[PDB]
Amino acid sequence: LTRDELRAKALHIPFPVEKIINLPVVDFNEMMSKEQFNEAQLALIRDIRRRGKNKVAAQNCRKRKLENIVELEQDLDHLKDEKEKLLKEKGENDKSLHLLKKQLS
Amino acid sequence: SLTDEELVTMSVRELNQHLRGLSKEEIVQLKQRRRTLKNRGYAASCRVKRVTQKEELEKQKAELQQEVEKLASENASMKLELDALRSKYEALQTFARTVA
DNA sequence: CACAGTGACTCAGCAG
DNA sequence: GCTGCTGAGTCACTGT
Repeated sequence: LTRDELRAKALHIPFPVEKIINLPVVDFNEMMSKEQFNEAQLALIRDIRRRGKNKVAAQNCRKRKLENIVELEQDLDHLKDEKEKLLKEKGENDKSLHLLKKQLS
Repeated sequence: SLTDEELVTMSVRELNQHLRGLSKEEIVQLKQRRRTLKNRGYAASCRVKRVTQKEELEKQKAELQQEVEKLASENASMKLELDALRSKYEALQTFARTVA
């Protein structure tokens, strides 16, 4: 039993914590409807929901941060390869032009 | 008392030199304050490291993108004039053959 | 109002 | 034990 589950239990929150967190808004409101909660119960429910949602955005935010550096590092690689492929093409273009310009002075 | 920056700078030996008028419980409290402030510095320098990594990577990616864009564009222009010159060289091919 | 994204702080916990 | 680090949860915002 997590600390969140104990507090909700101690305040007689009849809903499971997972349903407080993960349920969509319309379904959360439906579950919350027809309930005579007091301020303390309302506050703890909203605090459990906010912390629960924000905990996952924090992981996603950190996951995207690291993933973005991998994509940047790859971006770097491909550009250094494309630059080399482009310089190779420029060389064969410069050689063909020079050879034709030579044959005609 | 003591301030924040002063606690982080000193070591454990100097910290043992400032036990004037405190209980055993105030000892661990002050030690835990140092570890907390040290942890704040660790996390902060960790953030600065990753921000420096990202900015430096992005600034040097934004370069290479313009580098290959300028290269791709100029090669396109050059291969045009290069194809046109070879076309007229090939036109003089056929005319040189038509004479006897 | 709702919720997602994010810098800063915090702490647990691991490695050395 | 301490150090430095890092994943993770929480706060306090900002933005849609």
